[PDB]
Parts: sequence; C-alpha cells; structure tokens
Amino acid sequence: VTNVGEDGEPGETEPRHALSPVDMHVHTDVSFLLDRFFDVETLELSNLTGSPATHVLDPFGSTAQLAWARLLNTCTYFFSDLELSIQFKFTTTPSSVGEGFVWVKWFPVGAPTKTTDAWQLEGGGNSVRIQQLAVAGMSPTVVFKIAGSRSQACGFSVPYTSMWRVVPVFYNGWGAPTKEKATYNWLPGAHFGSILLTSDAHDKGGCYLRYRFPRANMYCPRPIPPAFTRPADKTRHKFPTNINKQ
Amino acid sequence: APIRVVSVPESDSFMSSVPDNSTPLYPKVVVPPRQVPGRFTNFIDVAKQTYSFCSISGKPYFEVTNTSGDEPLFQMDVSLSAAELHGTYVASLSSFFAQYRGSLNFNFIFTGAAATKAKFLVAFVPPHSAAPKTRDEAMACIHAVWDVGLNSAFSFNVPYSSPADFMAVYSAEATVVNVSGWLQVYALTALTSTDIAVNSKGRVLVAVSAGPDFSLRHPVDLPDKQ
Amino acid sequence: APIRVVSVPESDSFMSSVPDNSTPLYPKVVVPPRQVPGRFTNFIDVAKQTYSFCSISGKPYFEVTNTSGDEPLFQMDVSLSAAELHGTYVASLSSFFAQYRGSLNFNFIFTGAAATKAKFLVAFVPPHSAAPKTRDEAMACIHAVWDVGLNSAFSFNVPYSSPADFMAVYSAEATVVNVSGWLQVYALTALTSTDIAVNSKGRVLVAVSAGPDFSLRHPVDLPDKQ
Amino acid sequence: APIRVVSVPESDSFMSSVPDNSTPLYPKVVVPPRQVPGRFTNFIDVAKQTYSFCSISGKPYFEVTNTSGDEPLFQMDVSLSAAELHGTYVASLSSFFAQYRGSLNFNFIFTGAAATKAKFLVAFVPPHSAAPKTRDEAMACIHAVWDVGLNSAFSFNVPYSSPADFMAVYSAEATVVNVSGWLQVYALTALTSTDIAVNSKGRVLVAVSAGPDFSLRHPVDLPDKQ
Amino acid sequence: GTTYCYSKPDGRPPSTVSDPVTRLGPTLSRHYTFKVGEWPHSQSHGHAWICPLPSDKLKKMGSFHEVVKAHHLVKNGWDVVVQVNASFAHSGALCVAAVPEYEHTHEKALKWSELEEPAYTYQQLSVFPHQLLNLRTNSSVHLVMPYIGPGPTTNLTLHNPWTIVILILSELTGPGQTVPVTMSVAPIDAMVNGPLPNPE
Repeated sequence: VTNVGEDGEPGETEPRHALSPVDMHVHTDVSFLLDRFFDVETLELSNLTGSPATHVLDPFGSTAQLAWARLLNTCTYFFSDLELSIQFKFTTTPSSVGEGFVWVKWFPVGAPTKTTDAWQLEGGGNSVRIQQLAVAGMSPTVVFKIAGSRSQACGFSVPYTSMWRVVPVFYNGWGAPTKEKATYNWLPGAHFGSILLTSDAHDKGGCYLRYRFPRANMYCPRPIPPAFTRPADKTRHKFPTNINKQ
Repeated sequence: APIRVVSVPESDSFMSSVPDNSTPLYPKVVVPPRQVPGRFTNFIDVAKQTYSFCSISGKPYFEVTNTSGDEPLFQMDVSLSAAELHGTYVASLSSFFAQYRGSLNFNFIFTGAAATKAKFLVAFVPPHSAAPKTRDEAMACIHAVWDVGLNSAFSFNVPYSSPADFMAVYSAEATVVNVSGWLQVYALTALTSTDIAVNSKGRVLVAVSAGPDFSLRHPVDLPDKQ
Repeated sequence: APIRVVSVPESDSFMSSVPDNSTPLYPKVVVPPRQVPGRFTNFIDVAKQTYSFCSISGKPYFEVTNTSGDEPLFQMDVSLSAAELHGTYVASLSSFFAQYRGSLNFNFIFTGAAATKAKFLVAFVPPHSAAPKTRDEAMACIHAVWDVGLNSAFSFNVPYSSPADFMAVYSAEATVVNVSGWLQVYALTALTSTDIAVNSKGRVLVAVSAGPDFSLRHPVDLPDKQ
Repeated sequence: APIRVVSVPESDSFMSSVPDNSTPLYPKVVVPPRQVPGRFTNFIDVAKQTYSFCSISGKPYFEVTNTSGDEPLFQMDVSLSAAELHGTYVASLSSFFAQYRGSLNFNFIFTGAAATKAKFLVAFVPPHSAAPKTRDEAMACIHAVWDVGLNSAFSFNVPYSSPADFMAVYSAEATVVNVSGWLQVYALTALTSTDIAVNSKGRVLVAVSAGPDFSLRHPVDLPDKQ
Repeated sequence: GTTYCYSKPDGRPPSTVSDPVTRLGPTLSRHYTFKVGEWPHSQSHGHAWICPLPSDKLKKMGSFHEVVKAHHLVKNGWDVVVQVNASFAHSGALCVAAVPEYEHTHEKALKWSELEEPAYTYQQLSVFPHQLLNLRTNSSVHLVMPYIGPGPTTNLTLHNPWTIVILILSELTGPGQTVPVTMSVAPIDAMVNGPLPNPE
C-alpha cells in the first residue's frame, strides 16, 4: 500500500537506500570456509604389536562446541575432499623417546581391516615387528620420526573415496536390512576412510588430527543450532571481546 | 647446480590456514556424478532467501488483546546478540563471524481470526538515552502504520545507521559499534472482534530475513559457552 | 640471491605413494627391444575377455539327475565374497580393490551326452527377507528358460541394482552395499536320457566373466588371512 | 625429481628489513573505501610545504628594541642539531635519518605594531675561525637588507655549501661534514616608534621550511636520550 | 500456490541400475487421501505432526502399494496438498514443510506420529521448502517434491527421503471445536526395479 515514504499513510513505509557492497560476500562462501585446517579429534597411538583397530574419519555427527562441528550440520548432503595434519604431543618426558618412528596408514572407504604384527625387521639379536597393514604398499603409508623433529608431524591429501555420490549428514532410514537401533541414521561408507597410527611411543604421547575440506559442496540447508543460551527478554547477550569498553 | 636457498625463521611451523594444499597420496579417483537438488554455495544467500521466527518470550509471536494501547508490545535492541533474535537462522549464522553490515527485514504476520482486526505502529528508534515508553513518544521516529485488514502481513526494514562500515556481531556493554538502536511495535488500537468471548486476543508472528545489503565477514572460532 | 624457503611441517616424512620419482644414479641405459606377444595393460580387460569356472562344492559344475524338480541346483549370493566365486579370476583380481561396479556374466555349459536333455530356469533374485526355496516362487523374478538341445551353452547376466554407485568387494554381515541378491538355477525338467542306466546325470559347467560395464577401484592392501 | 638445493650459511637467521613478505594466513579481506582528506605519501613534502617556529631562548622570536645596533640579535649554527632549530618539524623529522642535503628557508615576520619600524641585516657566514661579533664584520658575507615597512615578512635561504654531497644530521665536535657555518640577524637600525612609551620593542617571529633542494636519507634508529 | 521443493521432478531412470526399470503411469500410481489428525486448542506451539512419506501408510496406497510391494527399488517424487478445515472465527497458524532426511523420530521410524519440536527447529523450519498456513488467510498448502537421496534410487522399506512436517506456530483459539488436518498424496514419476519372488 502507497509504498514509499513520509505521508504516514496505512501500509506506507519510508525510503531506505541500500548500502554499497565492500566485502563481496567472500567470507560466507561454503568452500572458502571449509578449506582450512580444523582441530577435530585427538587420538591415541597403537603399539606396533598386537591387533589394533582402525580409526574411522567421520566428522559428521558431532556435538563438539567447535566451529567445524556445527557447519558440517548445516546441510543434508555433503561432498568434499580431505587433507590431514597429524601432530604428536608428548604427555611424558620428551627424552623417553630416542627414535620414535610413527607409521600412519590411510584406508579408502571399504578397505579390509584385520591386522596383527607380521613384518619382522632384524638387527643384531633384537628384532622389531610391524603390523600387516602398516607396511608401505597399495594404500598410503607415511613414516615420520619424533625425535629432534622440529614439528612432530606429517600431512597429506586424500580424495573422496565413498561409493555414495554424496554423504548424507542426516538419513531417515536404515543402512542395513535388519532394522537395528544402531543402523538407524546410518548408511555404510558415509565417511572419508580410516587411519591407523602405530608406534613404539604409544604411551609417551598422543596425536591431534586436523581436517581440511577442499572442494566442499553442500546440499539442502538445514537449521543452525544456537551455540549460546537465550538472554533475558528485551536484553542483549554481552560477551568478552577485542573491542569492549576498557 | 644445487640452488642457494635461505630458510626463513618461521620455518618448520604449522600455520593452520595456509593458502596452499598438502601433498596428494591417493591419485586419480574419479568421483560419481552428483545430481542432487538444492546445492548452496554461500550462506548469505540462504540467509536472504529464507525467514526464521523470532523468540519473543520463548514463543514465535507477540499478542494484542482487547486491552492494549500505549506500552510497546515488542521491543528488541538492534544487535545480532539480541534475545528475540535468538533462535533465528540469521542470528545463528552470525556467530561464525565477527562483523556484519546491512539491514534486517522483519515481517509480521497477523494470525488472529478473519473476524478480528487491530492496527500497529512499528518504529525504528536510533541509539538514545533510554528507549521510548509510549507510542506518542516513538512516533516521532521512523515508523509505519500497519492496518491489518488491509494486508495481514507487513514487512519492515530495520536500517543500518552508523559511522562505522561494519558493526559487531558479538555485543557487550554499549559501545559505538555494538548496538544500533531499538525496534518496537505498538498497538495503535486494541484488538476488536465480532464477539470478545470468542476472540479476545490475536497473535502476530514475527520473522526475520537478512536484508538485500546484509553481509558477514571475518570467520571466528567459538568461545566458551554462555 | 638465496631463495626464501619455508619448510612444511610434514617435512622429512616418507609417504609411500608420492606422485613423483627418486633421483637417478645409473643413467643412459638403452633397453633391448622387447617384441614378445600378449602384453596386457589393464587387468580389467583380461577379466572381461576371459572366463574362469566357479567352485560349486569344490567342483566347477552343478549336476542334474533324472530326479530333480523344485529345489535350486545352484545358489550363490551376489557378492564377490561369495563362495562359488572363490577360485575365479574376477573374484581373485577383486581382492586387490575395495569397490566394484557393474555386471557379471555367467555362462553355463551343459556337458551331458548328446543323448541327454534337460531344461533349466535361471533367476536373478533381488535382496529380500530370505531367498526362494522352489522355482514356482522364483519364477516371479527376472529369469530365463534354458532348453539344452536348443543351445548347449547359455549366457546369463547378473545385473547391478543398487542405490549406491559402487558396492563393496569385501562383504560382511548384510549391509545395503554388501550384497546385491542371489543367482539361482533350477531344473525345469529332470534329465532325460536314451537309457537311464547309461546316462543318469549330466553336469553343467558354470563360468564367470566380468560384464561390459564392470569396473574395480581403490587398490587395497591384503589383510590377515581368513 | 627432488630438486638439489644448498642451504646458505646465514640460513635460519632473522634479518629485520628483508625485502620480502611473510606468508598470509587470513586471505580475501576487502577493505572499506577510505575517502578521507589530507593523505600524505612522503615526509619531505610536508616538510617543504609547511613551516615551524624556531626556539630562540625558548620563545618563537627575537626582539629589537629602541637600543640595539652592533651585536647579533639572532645567531644559530647551520646544523640540524642547532638549538634554535629544536622544536621545528624539519629538525624533528631529521632525527629519523643520518644525512641531509639542501637548503633551509627561513622567514622572519615582524609583529611589531604598524606604528613601528626597524631594519635588519641577515647574513649567512661560512665556516670560519670564530663568527663575527658586529655587523660591519659580517656584512662582508652573503647578506640581505630587510627594511620592515617595505614588506613585514622576509624570506632568506641558507644555502648548502660543502665539498661533501650530504652532511650529518647528528652533529658533534666540529668536523668537515658536521657544520656548515652560521645564520645571523643584526639590527641595521634600532626600533623607532610613534611613542617610545607605548611601543619600545617589536618581535620578529622566525620560521623554517625545508628548501626546494632539501632531502633526507638513511633511516636510523633512536639512540639513548640526551 | 504451488511450491517446488528444491526443483521440479524428472523422469530420468536411475544411473545405478542396469536392470529393467518400469515407469508407472499416472493411472497406476494414483493418488491417495488421508486425514492427518485434529488440531486442538490444548496443543502448543512447537507441536508437529510428522508424516514421513510414506511408510506407515504405504499399505493404504492401493495400486501404487501393490506395485511397489513387488519390487526392490523405487525412485519417485510426491505431490501433496495439506488442508485444514476451520471457520472464519478460528485463529492460528501452521507451517507445513517438506524435509529431506528428517530425523528426530526416536526410531519410531517411518511412522506418522506427533512430537514436540525443539525451538531452534520450529523457529527455523522455514529454512526447508514450506508454506505457511495462516488461518485468517488460507486453508491449503501445496508442495511438489522431486526424488532426493544419497544415491539415484532407494528402497522405500528402509528409507523415506521426504517427510512432511505440519507444525503449530500460533495456537488454535476461537470456537471450541478442533480443526481437522487433511492430506492428499500422489506419487509422481515413479520408477520401479527388480521384481521380488512370489509370496509362497
């Protein structure tokens, strides 16, 4: 009704002159936001010996009070590639480790996983045994030493290996014919694969896993959960900040 | 033949957001065609093409009754940290960033019965000593008269007015880049009905959208919950 | 003049499959011409242009006798981890990879004498509660009628039917990307012969080839034997 | 494939002023248009287009009285470290550099009343045994006669005369590149007034500007205060 | 007014099935009409009727039901019209949305039920394809949805991509009687795969 300004008639609104651009919406770009390293997960090393289990790279159903957790939960289907940074931080005395090789093995979505120490290295009496699936071969094996290491880390890029054209972040159905409470929001292979960290350190320290998601694509936006509580009616939340009145 | 190279002091460090990729170890994987509808590339677009309902006292609406007048029915300070903007998409998306720029579009939807009618005065009050308490006070400001029964829905744009090019997403004790004023809605007339025993009150749903000039910059990490 | 360089943190690491070569220390070796027939460049080609025999109870065939009917003579679940696909080239090649896509071609060769005849019904049954027990049950599915004595050999294609673009090579407790159903062969009629004392049974050899649309991706390392 | 590289000995060092940038970690920030008047790009321009007042005994001027003659009213040695150049822009800007080149422009402004008059002789005396004590001595040098009452303001250029292409900003015990001589101002006549009881003295403000050929080189760090 | 959810439906056959696909014509996958429930004065904002499509009502989808029942996979969209029967003295408003991969349902999986949405959800349900059903202006919502899912087709027994959420934003006030919520569902561009055995 009437539309634009200053007569005050019913339905009439005053003039507004829209602002000019400046930032160009570059920062709200989906793939820009996800192409950075995020500290998601922290994990323990397995001993060289025994029958270790692989850790699945699935950052999807998180509750973590971190920016990547909510963000990954903003869409229904997701596709992206992956980059990893694995670091190693001592939890004991750094002089406990004189060599400290760490074998990292990455497995594509669908890879077989049973391993037991099976590859023997021999030298002057004593010997060392590594896992059947830690050896360098078909899938990537990375070996880094923690001892004098200036960064006690490694890192590499890996692609989207799932069989699904897109990863369902939410799934209204079951991933298996038997409908068990377990297979509910499920679907097999909705992830990035799995890794196996193995080392004579294992005690002595842990890791720090960071994910970077290059080439991200999101489908079907979903509600974004709050992050903070609701302040009192008619008030404003007040947070500590850079700006703030001294 | 070996190239003379000098190692920078920041040498073996991490730096999380480097503009460069790591070395690939599992080449040549061709990915299946992903048809699938509804891909979005920028969060600002879904913020602009979509509306959420505000949280007025925990409900997505304010009420007019057959007894109203003077006092403001809805009042919220213009800051993304405002309470009534709590459950919204725009407010929630904002927590990922440090600064915002632009307008917010609010649209009120009167859901009182067809046999019901009322008129509202909605005002945008700029920063001031203390917020008006009655409508005769606020009506000196930018305002619009909404006569339901002409249009059941009404859109009002809260403008961006500030000496700074961007304002803060995360508010705190009032600063010059913290708050931009208040949005208030008054009842120009109380609810009238065909039978006050059947319809004594009507609810106005209030929804928010990012305005056409709205923008967000500076991605930030989540601080301790509060 | 020395170039400013920054050492990445993953610096002195190994990474087994880097897409790059090591430094050469024994240059200029010209290798003799290698004529030699039968070079192959891709394993999928030899899998498609070649057939292997299945392992039905340890033999490369199933039998029809003069007493048969109802019950299935051959049954195998559609998964490369199936038992009857055990000694085959396609199954064995598959263990090097994580995922597969496409169809399998099965061809049955009746080796019963020329004085012998029988008819078979071969069906592809999709995933279901539990696999048919008689042919009148299975015949509701995709099936073909093979009358020996028309052609002594018969090719049947097990299709690829799944919501996923690839399925798993390494099966396990039934999942939606583990199994694709069952392949069954029934006797439409029992073996007839010119003299039942001379020929009482006939054997059908069953061979598998990779279908035209078959493919394998994701090379994987061998796990503990089982 | 890995490139043969040789690490220079000055390898992991700092070197504060390297002509190169560090690695960026927070890309793509478009900065708001900064209109704002009065941007300056080179300090020498503001030094040349601007004047400051000297510090003659703590005041920005020297005085002539009805009793003057002979003796110099103002005397300063030509060095940026001179006392009377103390509070000035040119002197202060100079402390950021090691060497200077060029002339200085001094302009005297007579602020005595309109009913007042006097004449000055301003001389540039080159390095010498010891500085003239009377004007008949200095008048043998480069000098100008300023008759107030012709022009109330008078500009005089102290030239650059030296065998070196630049001289030192930071002076010390007299060297050949430390000092360039003296600037003196004498009273050719004492102040005359319409009534000596009302106006007995008049003040000449003295201001300095960088000359057209003035320049500064070699940025230097601030030493201990003195 | 018709709202298309994400895009218009297509009749393209699934990229991942090399077996014969049967296109059910309109006269085969017909249309079915249900009463969703009754909206009462006592129920409060946030309350929602959750209607995954179809799975608890597949057995009442006559023709379509018979065909789907006999095959393993199905690709298809839906054409739904939700209505409400209220007088012009009733006040209130719903938000009826079409949600891909809706979940909450505490594994009462694929059953039409009623729940209480959690605030940030009812506030933001409008972020999904939807339409408001304000009792002072309209009585219907019309949504048309394309096939959607992680793969080119699914098994409706184990997965219901689309689920219709009818949510109360403004409570029912006015005349004491309830307002019945009604819904017509019509499978669209249905394609079926791999026939199952005879049921003996």
